[PDB]
Amino acid sequence: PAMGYARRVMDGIGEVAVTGAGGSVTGARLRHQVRLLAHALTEAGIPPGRGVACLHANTWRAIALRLAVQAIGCHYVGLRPTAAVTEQARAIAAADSAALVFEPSVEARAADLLERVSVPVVLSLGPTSRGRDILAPEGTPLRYREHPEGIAVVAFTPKGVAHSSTAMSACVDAAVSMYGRGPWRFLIPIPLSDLGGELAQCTLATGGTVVLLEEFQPDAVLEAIERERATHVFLAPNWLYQLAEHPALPRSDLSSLRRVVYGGAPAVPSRVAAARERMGAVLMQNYGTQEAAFIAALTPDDHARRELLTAVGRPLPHVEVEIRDDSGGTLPRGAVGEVWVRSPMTMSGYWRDPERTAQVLSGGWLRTGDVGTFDEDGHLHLTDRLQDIIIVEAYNVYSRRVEHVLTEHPDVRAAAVVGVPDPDSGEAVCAAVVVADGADPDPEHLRALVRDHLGDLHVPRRVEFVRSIPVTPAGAPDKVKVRTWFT
Ligand SMILES: Nc1ncnc2c1ncn2[C@@H]1O[C@H](COP(=O)(O)O)[C@@H](O)[C@H]1O
Ligand SMILES: CC(=O)c1nc(C(=O)O)cc2c1[nH]c1ccccc12
Repeated sequence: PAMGYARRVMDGIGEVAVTGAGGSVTGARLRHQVRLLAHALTEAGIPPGRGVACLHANTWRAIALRLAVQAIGCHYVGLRPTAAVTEQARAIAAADSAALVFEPSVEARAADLLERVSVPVVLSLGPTSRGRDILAPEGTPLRYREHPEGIAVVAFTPKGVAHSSTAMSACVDAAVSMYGRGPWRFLIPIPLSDLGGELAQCTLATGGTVVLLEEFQPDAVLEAIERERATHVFLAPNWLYQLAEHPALPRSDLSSLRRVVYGGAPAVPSRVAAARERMGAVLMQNYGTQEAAFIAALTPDDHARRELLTAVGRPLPHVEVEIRDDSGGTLPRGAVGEVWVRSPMTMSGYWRDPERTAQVLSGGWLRTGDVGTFDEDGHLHLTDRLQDIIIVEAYNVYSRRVEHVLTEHPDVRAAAVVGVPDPDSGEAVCAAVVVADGADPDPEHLRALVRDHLGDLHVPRRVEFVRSIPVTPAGAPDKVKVRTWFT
């Protein structure tokens, strides 16, 4: 039964559920808020099959809102803060949203959205101009309903990834396997609209406490870990580096930390290495996709082998991984090919688009869109996203391999390598490179470094020094923006 997930989370909630800016929130108080928000969403006439789009910041009420939406047998649709109004609006429509719930603090964006798409019901967590306040019940208990098709979440890329309640329950099990037994004091500075939100549920479910920050500032995270004696934190890779390289870090007390988790985007091995030294044996990397959820983790002990700094780790329990050719046949250990995944955590499919779902799923296996290989010890190494491979006359140049080499140089902090088409080379390799502090390395040294380590075909023809590598909304390297610089 689909309602089993929301109950699992609800059943877990301990003494203190959330801490943040304004102090603490007891389990009691959080439970209450779920019941309340649940009743209110039910009353507003939102039916089970349909989606509840949610626009909010990282607030404790937003944790309750998700859980309520899911308990009343609807699918949660977290509108990403960094997404454009046009992308967000497409999401509300395509997810079959019966409602837009929003926080007063983002009424501007709510208004903007409503001028672009129409939604039966419009509610808000507090008094607002453009919507009906929901925070306005007896000894009323939480009254669950079942989603017709068992969907807990729909989350967008522009496809809507539909995740089952079963899958989200499996993620709790995964979380425990990666992060330890509870309770956790888990610091979440990433948006609750996506993975942050699932981490919060995993945290509650295991009887721990969520610690919220609105955005990421290195000092803030450092104070928070010490003040709240946090055990866990999830950072984007860039944030890891900022935190590890911060001057206060050795002055600070982070003895509470059992896990500093990072992932979501490819990591810079040398910068990771540095973090593993500066922070303790607490570093853990996580690899997932929107479609696959969790796939693999690299443990703190894995981080103490330099060989493994180019890896994502061993697959998690119940996660089967296969490396495959263009044909579709299984390759041996050490071979490079497409990463395919079978697991309990994989998507059900792309919402109301089986055309696209079918080019991605095949026999229970999910094509992640990544390319990689396994080592002697069974750690997966990603050589590239499929889009990002550079082909030259029947040879694959994996852009991430070139970046690793470039970035090993002491004067290079970051690198994005792309192809542009060339009649005489097939594609010509190009590198945007971010230089250290106030260094001035020699393009030719970098070219040479690449040539010594990989070979002639890998050596970037052009090398542009840039102040930073542009990111996507999601915070991944925008290698399409970079491709354009060199055309
Ligand atoms: N730990 C990691 N190392 C390398 N790439 C990663 C990691 N975690 C996530 N990713 C990338 O994020 C991609 C998908 O992100 P998304 O488009 O948001 O699903 C994956 O296909 C990976 O290439
Ligand atoms: C494990 C991880 O870092 C991760 N990454 C992504 C990504 O999009 O890059 C997505 C997910 C990740 N973990 C998840 C768990 C449940 C659902 C989705 C995800």
